[PDB]
Amino acid sequence: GLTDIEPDLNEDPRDRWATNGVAPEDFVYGKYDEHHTFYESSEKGSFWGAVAEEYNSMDPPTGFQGLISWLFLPAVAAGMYFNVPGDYLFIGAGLFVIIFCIIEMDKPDQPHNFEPQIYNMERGARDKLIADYNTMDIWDFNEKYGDLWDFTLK
Amino acid sequence: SFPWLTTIVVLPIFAGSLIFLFPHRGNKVIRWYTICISMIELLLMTYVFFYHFQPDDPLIQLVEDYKWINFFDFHWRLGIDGLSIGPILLTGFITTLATLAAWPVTRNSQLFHFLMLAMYSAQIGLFSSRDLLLFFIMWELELIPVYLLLSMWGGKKRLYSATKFILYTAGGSIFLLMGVLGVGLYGSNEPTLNLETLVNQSYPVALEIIFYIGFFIAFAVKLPIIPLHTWLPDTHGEAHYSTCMLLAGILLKMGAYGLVRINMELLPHAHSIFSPWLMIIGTMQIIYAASTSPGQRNLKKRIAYSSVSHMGFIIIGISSITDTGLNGAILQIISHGFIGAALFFLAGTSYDRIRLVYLDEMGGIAIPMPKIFTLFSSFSMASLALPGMSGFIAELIVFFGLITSQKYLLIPKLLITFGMAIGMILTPIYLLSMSRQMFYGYKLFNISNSSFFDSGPRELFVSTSIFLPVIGIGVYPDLVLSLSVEKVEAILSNYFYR
Amino acid sequence: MEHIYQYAWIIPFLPLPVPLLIGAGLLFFPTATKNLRRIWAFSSISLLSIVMIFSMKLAIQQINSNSIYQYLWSWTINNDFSLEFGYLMDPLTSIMSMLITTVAILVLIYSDNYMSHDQGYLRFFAYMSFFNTSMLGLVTSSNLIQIYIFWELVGMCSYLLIGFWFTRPIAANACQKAFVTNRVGDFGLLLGILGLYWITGSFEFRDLFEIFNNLIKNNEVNSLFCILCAFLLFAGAVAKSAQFPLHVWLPDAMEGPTPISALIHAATMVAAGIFLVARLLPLFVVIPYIMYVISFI
Amino acid sequence: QLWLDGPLPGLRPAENKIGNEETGTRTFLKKGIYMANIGTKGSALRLRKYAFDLLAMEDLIGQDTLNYVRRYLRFKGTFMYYDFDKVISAAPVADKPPLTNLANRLFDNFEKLQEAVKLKDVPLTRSCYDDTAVTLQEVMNRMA
Amino acid sequence: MAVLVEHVEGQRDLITHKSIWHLSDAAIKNVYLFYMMFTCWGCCVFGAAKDPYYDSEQYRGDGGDGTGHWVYEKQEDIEEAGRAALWREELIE
Amino acid sequence: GGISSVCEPLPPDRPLWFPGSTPPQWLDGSLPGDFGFDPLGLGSDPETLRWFAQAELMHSRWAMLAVAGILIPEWLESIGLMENFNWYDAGSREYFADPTTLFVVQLALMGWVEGRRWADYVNPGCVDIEPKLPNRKNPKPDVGYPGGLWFDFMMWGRGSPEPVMVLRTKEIKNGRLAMLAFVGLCFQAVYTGEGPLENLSRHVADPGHCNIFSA
Ligand code: CLA
Ligand code: CLA
Ligand code: CLA
Ligand SMILES: CC1=C[C@H](O)CC(C)(C)[C@H]1/C=C/C(C)=C/C=C/C(C)=C/C=C/C=C(C)/C=C/C=C(C)/C=C/C1=C(C)C[C@H](O)CC1(C)C
Ligand SMILES: CC1=C[C@H](O)CC(C)(C)[C@H]1/C=C/C(C)=C/C=C/C(C)=C/C=C/C=C(C)/C=C/C=C(C)/C=C/C1=C(C)C[C@H](O)CC1(C)C
Ligand SMILES: CC1=C(/C=C/C(C)=C/C=C/C(C)=C/C=C\C=C(C)\C=C\C=C(C)\C=C\C2=C(C)CCCC2(C)C)C(C)(C)CCC1
Repeated sequence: GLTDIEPDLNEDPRDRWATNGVAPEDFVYGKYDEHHTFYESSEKGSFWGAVAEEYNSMDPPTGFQGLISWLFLPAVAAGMYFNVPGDYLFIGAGLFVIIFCIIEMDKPDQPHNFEPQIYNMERGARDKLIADYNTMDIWDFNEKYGDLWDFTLK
Repeated sequence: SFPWLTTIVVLPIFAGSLIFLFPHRGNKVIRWYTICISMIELLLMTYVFFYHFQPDDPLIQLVEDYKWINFFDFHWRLGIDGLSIGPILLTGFITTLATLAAWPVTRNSQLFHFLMLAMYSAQIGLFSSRDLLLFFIMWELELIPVYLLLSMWGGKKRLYSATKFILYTAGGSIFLLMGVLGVGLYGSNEPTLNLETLVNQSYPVALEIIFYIGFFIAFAVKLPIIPLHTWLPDTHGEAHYSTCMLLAGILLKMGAYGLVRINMELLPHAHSIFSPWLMIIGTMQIIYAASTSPGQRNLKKRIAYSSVSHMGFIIIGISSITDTGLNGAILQIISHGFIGAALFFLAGTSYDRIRLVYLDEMGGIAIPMPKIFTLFSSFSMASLALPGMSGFIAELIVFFGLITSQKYLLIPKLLITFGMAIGMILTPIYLLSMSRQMFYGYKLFNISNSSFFDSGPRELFVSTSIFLPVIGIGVYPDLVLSLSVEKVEAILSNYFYR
Repeated sequence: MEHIYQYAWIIPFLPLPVPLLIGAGLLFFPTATKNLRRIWAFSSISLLSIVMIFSMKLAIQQINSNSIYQYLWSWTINNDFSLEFGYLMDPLTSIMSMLITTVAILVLIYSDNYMSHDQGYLRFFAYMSFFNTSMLGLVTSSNLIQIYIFWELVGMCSYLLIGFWFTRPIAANACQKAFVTNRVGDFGLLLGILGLYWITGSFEFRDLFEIFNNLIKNNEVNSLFCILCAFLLFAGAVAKSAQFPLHVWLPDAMEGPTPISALIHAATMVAAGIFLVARLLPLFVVIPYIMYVISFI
Repeated sequence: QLWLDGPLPGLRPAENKIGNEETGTRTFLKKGIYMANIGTKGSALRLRKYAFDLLAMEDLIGQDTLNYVRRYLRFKGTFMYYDFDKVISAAPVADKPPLTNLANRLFDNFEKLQEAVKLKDVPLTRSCYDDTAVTLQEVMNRMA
Repeated sequence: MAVLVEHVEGQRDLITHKSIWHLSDAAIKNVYLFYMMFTCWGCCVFGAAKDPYYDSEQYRGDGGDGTGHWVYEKQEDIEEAGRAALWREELIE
Repeated sequence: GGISSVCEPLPPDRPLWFPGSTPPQWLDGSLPGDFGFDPLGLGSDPETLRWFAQAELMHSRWAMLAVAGILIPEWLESIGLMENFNWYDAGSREYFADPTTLFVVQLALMGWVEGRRWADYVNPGCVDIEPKLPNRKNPKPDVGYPGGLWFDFMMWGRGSPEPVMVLRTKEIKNGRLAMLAFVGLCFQAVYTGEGPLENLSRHVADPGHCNIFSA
């Protein structure tokens, strides 16, 4: 981690090979180990609802990108089962890769995509930066906020 | 007719040279373009392996010969066989996955991805080079990218590690160049550097021994051989984990590939002279690194010394003059390229959350981070030569190659078989202890570490996609061996009476 | 008659889908997998019940018959080497499979209520079913390589199950201690297997026994190497059955949960050494001093 | 002595005239295969077992897996060649001519099967392997 | 056919079923090809996915940049910045 | 919040056997598998409704056991692990005893337990089999759904994984399917003159023929 204040140095030595957990006499058995901490509940959600929630939480591709990402692997498996020529499979895989990457390039940029200096500026200024970067052309952005990327200026 | 191998070598570096035409900021467009190039190149190698590589052919395939310099009789010559296609596919797979795992890099993303594509091109050019000076050039072509990656995206001691790495590799590679000059100038009429015509060359015993030493010093600097291994612990420990994939999965196997292609194939008599002394060195390397690993408090240094220990089985399979030993060496090359890269990746991703180095202060990580615990345990089991994984079958085939070997008689065959056995007693002793000092026990963690702290979909996919071939080869080893059973036999065909 | 044996590959590989699906889900879809807790346990119980019914029919057939059925396949085809994998159904295998299935189904039923309030329920049952798969593969193994494969897999499952509560430091030490103590025996067993292959040239039990008897009776091999290989083979049985001097892992193996204590260290895993010695008993009979060593140990 | 100094020994010629008449050796022999020394009884047991192993090769014969047929044929052929040499060399003098004739016929069948595999001809491979099969059954019947 | 029965005096007879089977090289190439396409599909899909930790404020807010040495450099930077802040405060006063 | 061990009646807008129709007033969704199907009004009397529910449960369980014991041995015979199985001819086989004395012994043994069940239905709690341990409290079971140590050694009822109503409708639905299946098997064994799985095999192939209309 990071300390804003110089930490107290370790006066007493510690065994290298010892386990780094708490002492066995300080261990709250049944709670620290999850052995008696699961009490059931009538309020259990649907299995397929949980599947859908977990899939949607990953932020899947949507639309044509979602369609091709869903239909790529079954199409490849069917083409290999039906003994269709493999050159068509390679053409389809390359087209899928290029289309997916181009679509992902077309997607708007987020604050986490930039340098830590850009991430850790004023939040309003950062919001204006992100709003402009996804709106105007890259040349106008570079001629307007270019000097913000000279990290030695400040 | 089409230059497949030339296109495969040229495409990544040529595409990465155009990464500086992008005026975009951030890393999104750069990383997506780089992964597009990597996946297109991977599909290209897949097409080449599927449609133009024949595993039953012991000869060179897809050869391309373009004269570049007349004075050295030096040709851009490319060609693949059963020995090279495995490392080529492993290089493509590991480099694409290392590009995918290097996505949080926001500082100098353009240069990072350009260096990744340059490393792609250089490794592929080495693994498919049929000219000695071209082999040397592709060998040298990675000193600068790895140096920059270490010095700009490494750890705390990255600069000293990078300096030590580049100086050690240059010190080995000057002996490599001296060996290249000696072999390529032995021709009575004109100099020649093609490996095909050099495989039939006859040398005196002393000159062959000198050339073997000149090549072996370089191949012992690169592939870690005691005591030329000291660059590896600080180089791999203080490197980026994405770069650690290439360092411990691809670049380490290049020394072994050079040992098979040059020391084992071009100079068989000197190799037969040197191999019994290589067996003892490999066994002592296994024992020495498996004993150095418990002494390392740093996690990445322990993994690096584990890699040094695992290279000893490759050395044994090289030195044991059998087809089975060479097949086990190739299988261990593939297994270690699948295991060490994933272990380094998991170590780096875990450090990105825990932000601790020494093992005696990282208890209880299994409570906020269970999935990375599961992947770390599974890849440790793969490191442990556990059956169902590629490591066990690789070590077993190496053992069989020693037992079936005709060069050694009885007692050394015992004292080496016992030897590596001690290694597979020492290999648990630190590894599980590592896990016991990295995941077991209870620590009170922050509430913010309860969510958005474990490995995401990308890291889970990377670990799963490297773990699946391990199981697939541990169940059916002939998914790999059948690519190189023929060519290895040809390599062995020069070691018997003729 | 010969139909039942043909379809006996299903015996080790029938529990396997439950650990496969539990691992894949718990690594990818954790909440959805954990929504089916007792369903997973009953699926494991039903699969083990099917395996137990097959094993009972096999045992009944084996009692009133004078035939042993072996099935083999070529695992590896190389120019210099060739490996085989298959299953052998002799009365020892039937006895062990009955013992394993009968104890393990009751252990699964018990574990349904033992881990009623635990959160590692699915991981627990996946570990148990994978151990059942490994042990059933071990008892039906036909060659020494397969024996060693499922030997080490069973040891791995024991290591995972002993240190089940990884937050407990005593179990944290105990699992590693058990794995290292069993790995000493694995080292001995592998050395013995390699020595037996060098002496004989085969991994099949019957051919190796006949070759070793022919070699010993005609004095075509030195006795010291045979005794050394026998002692190395017996070292693995000593370690896995927790005998002197490798008995230290067994008391620490009880830091795991009690159904693991029962199934692993009471009926099945500790019986692997007895199974291996009984399997290699025709080999140990002709070897001079190894029976006295076994009795003394 | 700890290790051999020169090149590894090659195919040792058989002393029972079971090789080819023109060459003195068989084409399917592979150098570098470890043969365990058991004796005449062990060689007979391995001969019968490996004849059964080669009669287990019906499934491997196909348009896509002829290379594995050739590999298994070379491996087992070297093994049974040297086992046949060992058992003929220790056979009684009255039983040596029939054993040598049987070995010669079996190895001619091996050569014909390898030749059929080389041309990638599947019906020829099947017919040559059927002749090899009846010869191998004769071998196990003799050596039971 | 591929079945051998051995009888041993004083022992139970054994019936051995054998089948020399191996995957064709075409099947192995199919396995390699499908794994390459699966790797490409997964790279695309799980690169398009969101990263829970590396896009979070817990990582980027502390100064993380995907670089392995940002923690030590950030620590030395904040000590140097504290000393420079003391120097600034003494200059102003 | 915890585990509810009481059956929850279905809402009045539950799916019905004949959608768009009015469910009968005596079928309020409190019974397992309640779909409002009573054209003849046989369940108008609540006492006869309880008796008919218990009879349906008994027929369901016996039919599921029956169809399992027909199909699984038949599936084993087709696989080849049963030499001469035939469920139609199973009653006329040779056993260690005559069918008549076996029937009398079965009558006595089964009329013990069927009669203990009768006493439980008439007087709930009059016969208790679950042990009365010193401080364990035995929950009161529903009539027709008993089970502590013996009949419910899994504790899958009483609100565990799926609520009691859900599992009871699952049981009743599988039971109805099994009753229909067993009656179909009984008619097929005398109509087609063949086995069940054989009839399924000749129906799956060319289903336009090999039907009820071609014997
Ligand atoms: C419960 C489901 C059920 C199922 C899946 C089958 C299945 C089969 N029957 Mg059987 N059968 C049943 C009940 C069932 N039967 C009943 C209740 C009776 C009479 C009381 C019969 C009497 C019977 C005869 C007389 C014959 C078959 C035959 C066959 C085949 C169909 C072709 C046909 O002509 O028969 C249709 C026959 C009927 C009398 C229709 C009964 C349908 C009932 C009332 C309802 C089932 C519907 C419901 C949606 C089931 C779900 C389907 C699926 C999800 C399980 C098929 C293998 C034929 C055969 O195999 O010839 C080669 C044939 O000859 N069956
Ligand atoms: C074994 C006998 C049996 C019995 C006693 C019951 C009893 C009951 N049923 Mg169930 N049921 C059965 C079998 C049976 N069912 C079968 C086979 C099916 C699928 C077709 C269903 C489907 C079903 C539905 C969809 C519903 C019920 C419901 C009801 C309840 C109210 C209706 C009534 O008063 O029943 C009194 C019943 C009897 C006394 C039986 C009389 C039958 C006559 C005398 C002759 C039998 C007819 C004939 C021989 C059929 C041959 C088979 C056919 C394919 C040719 C009651 C608990 C309702 C409910 O609320 O659930 C609780 C409801 O909605 N049942
Ligand atoms: C077909 C499905 C079925 C279903 C869903 C139910 C559902 C219900 N029953 Mg009923 N029951 C059935 C068939 C079924 N029953 C049969 C055939 C009988 C006659 C024996 C009974 C008689 C009965 C009794 C006497 C009791 C119940 C009870 C219950 C509850 C327990 C949950 C359950 O059974 O597990 C759902 C899952 C299954 C049924 C899976 C099928 C089982 C497979 C085929 C075999 C079991 C595997 C293995 C061989 C067993 C372990 C081996 C061990 C003995 C060594 C639930 C409300 C209990 C009750 O209501 O108390 C509240 C009660 O004690 N049932
Ligand atoms: C109409 C109406 C009207 C109103 O309104 C309403 C309602 C009532 C609801 C409706 C309906 C009705 C119905 C349809 C009914 C049906 C029923 C059934 C089907 C039953 C069966 C049922 C069935 C059952 C129990 C069954 C049983 C069986 C058994 C035991 C068996 C036995 C056996 C076996 C196994 C085998 C062997 O080898 C032989 C034997 C020995 C022989
Ligand atoms: C007819 C025909 C004709 C043609 O030919 C062909 C075809 C088509 C195939 C056919 C059809 C068929 C059908 C459909 C059938 C169905 C069935 C069923 C439903 C069954 C169940 C069945 C079912 C069953 C057995 C079940 C059972 C159960 C049980 C025992 C239980 C137990 C238990 C309990 C209680 C409780 C606890 O806690 C637990 C336990 C212990 C676990
Ligand atoms: C050499 C090579 C390669 C190949 C490979 C292969 C050929 C593979 C295969 C594979 C296979 C053919 C496989 C199969 C199967 C598998 C399976 C069946 C699995 C399962 C699993 C599960 C279910 C789970 C798991 C897990 C995870 C993921 C982690 C954690 C732990 C656990 C264990 C839970 C490549 C292309 C990469 C490239 C480079 C070179």
